[PDB]
Amino acid sequence: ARGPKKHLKRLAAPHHWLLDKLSGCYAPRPSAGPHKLRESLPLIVFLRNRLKYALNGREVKAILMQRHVKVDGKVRTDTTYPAGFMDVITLDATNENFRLVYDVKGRFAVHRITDEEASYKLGKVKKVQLGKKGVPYVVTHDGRTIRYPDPNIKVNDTVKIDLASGKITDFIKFDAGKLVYVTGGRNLGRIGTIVHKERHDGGFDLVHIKDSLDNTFVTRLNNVFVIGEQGKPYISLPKGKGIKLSIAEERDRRRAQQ
Amino acid sequence: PRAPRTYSKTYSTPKRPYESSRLDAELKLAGEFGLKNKKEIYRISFQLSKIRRAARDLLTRDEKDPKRLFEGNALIRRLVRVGVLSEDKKKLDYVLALKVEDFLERRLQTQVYKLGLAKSVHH
Amino acid sequence: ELTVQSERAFQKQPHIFNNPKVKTSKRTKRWYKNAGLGFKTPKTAIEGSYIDKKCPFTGLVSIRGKILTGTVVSTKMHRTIVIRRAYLHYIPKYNRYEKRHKNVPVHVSPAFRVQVGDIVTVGQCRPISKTVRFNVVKVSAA
Amino acid sequence: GISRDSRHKRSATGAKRAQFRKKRKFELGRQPANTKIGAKRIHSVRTRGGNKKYRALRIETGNFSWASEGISKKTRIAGVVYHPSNNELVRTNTLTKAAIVQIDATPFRQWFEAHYGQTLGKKSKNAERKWAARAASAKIESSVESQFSAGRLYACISSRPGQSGRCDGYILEGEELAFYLRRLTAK
RNA sequence: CGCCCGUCGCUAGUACCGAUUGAAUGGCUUAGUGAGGCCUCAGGAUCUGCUUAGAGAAGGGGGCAACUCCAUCUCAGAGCGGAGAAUUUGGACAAACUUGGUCAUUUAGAGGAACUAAAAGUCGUAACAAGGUUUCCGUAGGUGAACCUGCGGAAGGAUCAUU
RNA sequence: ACCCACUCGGCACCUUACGAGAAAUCAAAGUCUUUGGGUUCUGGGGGGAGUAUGGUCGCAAGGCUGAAACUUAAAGGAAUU
RNA sequence: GAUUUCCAACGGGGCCUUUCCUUCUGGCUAACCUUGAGCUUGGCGAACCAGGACUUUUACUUUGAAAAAAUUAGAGUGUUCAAAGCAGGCGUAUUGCUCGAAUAUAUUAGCAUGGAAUAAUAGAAUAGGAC
RNA sequence: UAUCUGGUUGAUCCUGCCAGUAGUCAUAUGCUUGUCUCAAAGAUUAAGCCAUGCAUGUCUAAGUAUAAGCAAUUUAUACAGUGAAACUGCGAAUGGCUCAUUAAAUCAGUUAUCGUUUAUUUGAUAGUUCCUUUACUACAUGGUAUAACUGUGGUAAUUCUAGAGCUAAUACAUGCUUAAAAUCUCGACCCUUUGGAAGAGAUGUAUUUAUUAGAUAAAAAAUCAAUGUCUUCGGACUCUUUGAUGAUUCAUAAUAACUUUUCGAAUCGCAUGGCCUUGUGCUGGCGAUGGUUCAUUCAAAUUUCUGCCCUAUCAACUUUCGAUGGUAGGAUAGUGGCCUACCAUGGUUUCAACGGGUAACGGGGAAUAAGGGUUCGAUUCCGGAGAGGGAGCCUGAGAAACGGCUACC
Repeated sequence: ARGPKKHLKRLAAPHHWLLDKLSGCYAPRPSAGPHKLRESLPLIVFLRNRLKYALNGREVKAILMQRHVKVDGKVRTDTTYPAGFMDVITLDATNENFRLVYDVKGRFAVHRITDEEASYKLGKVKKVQLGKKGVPYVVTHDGRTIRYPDPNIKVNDTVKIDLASGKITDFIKFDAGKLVYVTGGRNLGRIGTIVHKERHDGGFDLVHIKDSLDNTFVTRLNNVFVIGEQGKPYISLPKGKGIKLSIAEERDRRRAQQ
Repeated sequence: PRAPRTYSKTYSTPKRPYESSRLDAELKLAGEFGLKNKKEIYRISFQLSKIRRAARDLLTRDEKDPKRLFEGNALIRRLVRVGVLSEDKKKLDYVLALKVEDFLERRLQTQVYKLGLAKSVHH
Repeated sequence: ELTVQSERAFQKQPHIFNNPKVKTSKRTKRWYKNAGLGFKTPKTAIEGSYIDKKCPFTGLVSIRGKILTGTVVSTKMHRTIVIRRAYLHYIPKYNRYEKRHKNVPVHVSPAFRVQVGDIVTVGQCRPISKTVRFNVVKVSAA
Repeated sequence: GISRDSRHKRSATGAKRAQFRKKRKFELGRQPANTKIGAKRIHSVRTRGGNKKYRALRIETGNFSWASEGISKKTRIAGVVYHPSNNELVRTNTLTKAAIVQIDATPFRQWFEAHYGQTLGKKSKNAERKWAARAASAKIESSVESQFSAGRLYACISSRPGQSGRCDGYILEGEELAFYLRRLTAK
């Protein structure tokens, strides 16, 4: 109303944030940045409620301002930085990086990655053409633009950002047999392969992907993410690689383990 | 303003609170189990009716449907862990026949009496 | 009507100009654009003499959006037709449908010939006037 | 001030729509520019989100282009001859978009003389060879050649003086020239 | 020795009409008057920069008698500009005031004519039996009152039966 | 013009109840708790009241639409002694 | 021996029964005369697409995408019980490990997919009907 | 947890209503009122009026520090630490409160912007700016005023201000400064004119235009502008470059010019190294701030289809002065009768238009039921309106802003 808002109550916060219901009255409103605030994960909540290296906002602010965090290269200092999906976040020394990837339950996981995993990253392009003075560029899902890309790169592909020079190391063509992380929707965190995508001339393209254990389910093209080839993923998958294991037998498994 | 808390009534007033046979039943139960004013009797009846209706709805569903199956196993496991459900007989049908007797049995005072630590319900 | 150039101004396709020093056939070049979504431009639109900047086939108006059918009930009002939409409203209480109608005015290109009774299909377009917001892209004459 | 709302506008069915909200800032409207012919004076107008608009008024000179041949030069506005909207703008002698207006055509004539070597119906070997190479194109249609011989031409304005702040136009030629000549001669 | 009606007398309450050019509240706009901000037509106080330009003459460099070259406290005058307020010719937004018109809700009002409430009022007995003139429905009159009468119809009649 | 047999369309009549209905009774008032053939209108306790008002037609008496305030716990239908 | 040779019920797919059960311009040709002795180059453009010739509309139904939380049902959990809440649990505790924070509901309207069972629309009849 | 009962009657069976019964994030009241956790709380009538207090200010290593402040330098004689006040840049358009107005309006489900703007964070993104461009020129970084402060005060009074003296900017206002090649123009010159050149100007953005492109179903043969590539000019020439959407006058590029000329760093804090030569000569990071555009995000703005209570004791409504469309123009940041001049007479409606009331913000939801269903929803979540009624406007990217002003009650 009569200007952009600068607050967000702790009821309309995304459920994937996995925050305490009451915990006061307010919730951390993400600042403008790479990813949308609805599918974001601010450093405040990530380091206060999901990983547990701090207690409150003052402590986490002190931990970001001490040049300890190295989010996607630059150190960064904003507590409400919108860290989304497929983004590496370096944590000073001793090599803990924990690249943010959705779990099978729809929320975010804390799966730890290695130094090379943090050095490289994969981003899905969404819009490509030439700009001023006819320089082609690709806009990834993160938001970064890379000038002078490979001519073979097309819409709905995935490129490999080296994060050191700002260029594309490699690209994945969007075709059959491509691993999909399913970014968004009811199938959040699922892993599947591309077999057949509908033309959908009007719009809102969808593809009936297939999970490894013969689970066929269709997701919109706007909610896909090519993470690698078949049987050879280009990312470090967390435990439970989009299995979507059923409720009764996963309860049976947890009681068997316990 | 934070999110409001959730509260629900733990008892249910009967549709006919003014009659003889029901009153006799409750009064006998309270006298022979050593209870206060029968608010907890109404509460026990309320929870028993709730779980009995849930069991009836579960039995309505067809067999081998996981929807029915896993809720049935969960309810049976919880009820037998509480102890009002007999260990030998658990087939999602004896729950529809269980009464308030076992629920009042599982109270601390009755357990102490039947273990032999107070010699009286009131004690 | 028959004569395209009847108003005070000289209506023509913007940024379209024919060299006065050349001879090539048709003189003025007629710019045309494909509507899309499996819609075929009529042969009359290719060789027509009108301008009708609001026509998607020979104008800047896009047919992006949804496509809905209707029956024309009024053609007196100029350059436009009013279509009647027949739809059934369902009341969950009575488990029976309700007969309802809606009249949405649409814009028709001069190439298409529309009478009172034939069926038309109109797609969404940018606001052309206060009420009209759809353009005729296909007509089935009865 | 002037608002562009639809709440004050009557509904399609004809019912008087009762007011719902007061006039808003993002939907305001300004007065017409009414760019006359006089001393050059433009006042900047602040617009939503910056992008100051050039509210022109009493323009002196403007740019005009020769689409048939393709040359654009700065000429002087002389006067409006006829406005397809209505005649009071011409009577006031004020400049608006899509208004037929006389131009000096003097630098156009100079360009023609220095580029083609031939007059539009009233030494350097490089110039002679350039004209010889550029021959077979010096022919000019009757209306434009007569207008050039008489002086002032007829030009139609494409830019918006109120928004752009400057006057840009193109010389009439061909069918539009004939039509507008008929309209102005039928007096 | 039942049941029950109508007029009138006493008491309260409710609703209607009701002269009062009815009165107040809100919504809409006929017209007139019309503040203020805004965009433009002018306006020029005031500030201020540049270019010459006269300017009494210190001092210096020169002559070295006068006189010449240079800026210095200062003021006639001439242009080249920039910001520029008070006021203000025109256009639109037009708050608000006066006068009415229309719509919605309210309540005062002498008096008039109704309804209702009642253990104990006066007159008649109209209906429930063939209620003692068989009832009931339309229509038009008369009578304090129920009611009566003329015309038409019905039995919900007191008649399922006249070869 | 009569008599015998058949049929269609009507006024109707008699014994019974496969059934309906609270009963009086009904071959339709049946095929409605084994609840649905299509369809129009009217009514939600009795008074106030078919009244007032707002409209409309009529020369007139009146005709059509049509309340509210307030009051009561019985007003009613069929059969039995 | 939970499994194959399975005898029966159940919904599905293709083909023949006059039933095109939309089809033409190219890449490779599929079911392949490609012949290699039965892996040997081309049996027929969908077995894979680029495309273009046309798509009567539907009403309905099945499935699916998208459908912010709390709230509704409800999984797990000794907040001493419970209302609750979303924790906690286990240790070699000088070093630490770690399961979770589910799963469903979303009428109506909009979008895509199989059906022509039921209910309408139009075709070819003083033929400008179709090939 | 799909259930009842008392009452017209001497008595029976029906219609029928009254009452009893239970629940109510539905209230108010009376009688009492030991304890743990928890919690609504001037909504119902007055969106009636308010005394007095508070609720928006802000400094890092990194904009301006001669306070006549505080101290210390021993690293400094131009300045260094802290630091009042003030200038400057942002924020005050967030949040909180209420539901007055509002019945295709808001709003919900569901779409479009190929019809628009966008500070903010994130990622990229200016070799051209001296234009009688030999003097007209500080680029070793140039111009000016002012705040605080010091003195004069006026007023009874307010976040009241005028004269005198100064002084700084990330304050205003000016301004040049780095290799080339390619390609366009003028054109000397040589004219042997197959014809070729010295030379000069032009050559980044932002704006205004106009044009050429911006392609992209298969296959052949005689000739022309001057032979074009190179030769027996018989003539070989095949190669030919083009991104995206279903869709474009799309993005983008080149020409002819235009701009009261937009930008292209006259800014700030730390650390201290190399080239020669001993010149404060030349090269050297971490950053911060600022900046021209594009993308993303924050969003805002309209907008596609459907869905909202009771009334016909509301049957026609709108159409002078805008109504239904077009033509052309103005304003908006954008499409649009949003306004203007002309033309046509049109647009909705018994499928409930239009008018009236709502003791009606809507939705997510709450109470209550076998199933169906009924009522409520101001209220802890989202969206919408308001700061007493209007109306106007500056600043500001974002306000018709009211704890911002002006005008009337």
